[PDB]
Amino acid sequence: RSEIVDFSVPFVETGISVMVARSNGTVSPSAFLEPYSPAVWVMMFVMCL
Amino acid sequence: KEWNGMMGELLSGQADMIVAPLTINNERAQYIEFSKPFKYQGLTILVKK
Repeated sequence: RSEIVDFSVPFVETGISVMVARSNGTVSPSAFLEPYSPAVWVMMFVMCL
Repeated sequence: KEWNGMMGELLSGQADMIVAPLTINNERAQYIEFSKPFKYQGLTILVKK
């Protein structure tokens, strides 16, 4: 089209894009059961002993 | 009279091509000729994480 005609400045962008449905409700990972830092758990064990 | 930077170099005659990340806007378009964009972008804010 640009070879036989003369276009202008593109006032809107386009292209071959991809549409993907968003994953509703991200699940907490397996390691989500540890809010305490690793040093936290170790210190608790040592105090218990 | 004052075209500071790489733009002055192209306009004065030192260089006849300005291959670089040069944004397309009205002021430059009035004086020099811009080819079709090779990358579409836009101003954005960068902040520290």
